Amino acid sequence: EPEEPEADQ
Amino acid sequence: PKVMIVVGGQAPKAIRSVECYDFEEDRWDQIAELPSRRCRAGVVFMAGHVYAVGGFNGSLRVRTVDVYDGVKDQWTSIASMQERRSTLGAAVLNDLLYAVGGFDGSTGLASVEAYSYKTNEWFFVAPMNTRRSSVGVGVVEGKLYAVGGYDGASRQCLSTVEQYNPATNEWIYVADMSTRRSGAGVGVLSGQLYATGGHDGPLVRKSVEVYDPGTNTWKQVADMNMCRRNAGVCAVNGLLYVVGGDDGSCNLASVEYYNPVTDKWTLLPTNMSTGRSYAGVAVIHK
Ligand SMILES: [Cl-]
Repeated sequence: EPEEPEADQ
Repeated sequence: PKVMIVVGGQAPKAIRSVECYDFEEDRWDQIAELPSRRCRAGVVFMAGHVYAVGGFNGSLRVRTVDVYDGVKDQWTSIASMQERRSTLGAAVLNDLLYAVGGFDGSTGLASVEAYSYKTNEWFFVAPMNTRRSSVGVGVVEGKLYAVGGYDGASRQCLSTVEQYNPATNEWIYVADMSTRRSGAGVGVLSGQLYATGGHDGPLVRKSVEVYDPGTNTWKQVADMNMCRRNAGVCAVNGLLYVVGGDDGSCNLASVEYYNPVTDKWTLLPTNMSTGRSYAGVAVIHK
């Protein structure tokens, strides 16, 4: 899963 | 003599570090590290102890919960949440610790759960009307507020604000903020609810607005000195402290505090030793 916060994906 | 505790964060990866700012001595010191690397956790002071809730370990979102013993300088594990939550809001209302929204690695959460330290158990309460990750929370006059955040269902940073009453077990919308704020630094000072900074997509804010529950009205107050999102927030001695955060690129080492009487933001005279974002913050006695 992407490591970034959701808002940054 | 109070100190400010800053728990985990990104610098620039998830860290174990827990720092303490000593107000009277104007000095940062390391205290006991978290058992594992953590950022994007919720932090609260409840019934004499600091709690650290959920977050992200650099690879996975977690449901772990730890409590800090200042006497022994030791973290302990307590009951894990039902859901993995990262970038959640954490608040204390009637001696229950509420874990609000967040992100579990796949989906943003509208769900909310509450923790009793007397029974060491988590249970669900009513879910929010909107899923909210990077959500700030605050408690005023027996109500819990969820402020802004990010809704992955609509892919929007949010200006909406919801209010929870444990007596009704219901969330309702209250007045919208003037501006969309995901990752706002949210806190309560003298009965007022503050929404500081945050972002809307690539646009990070230095603006601040404040909500009076008695009038259901938001008003703008002075800008912070710096654009910040994902800053930690705590209130102490009539002042609102905003700690670290990022501008979307750099993690900030600075701290600034708001005086609502003079409507001024002032930088702490001594920065943290390194920039740090998505760190939770609490104030305790030394
Ligand atoms: Cl996350």
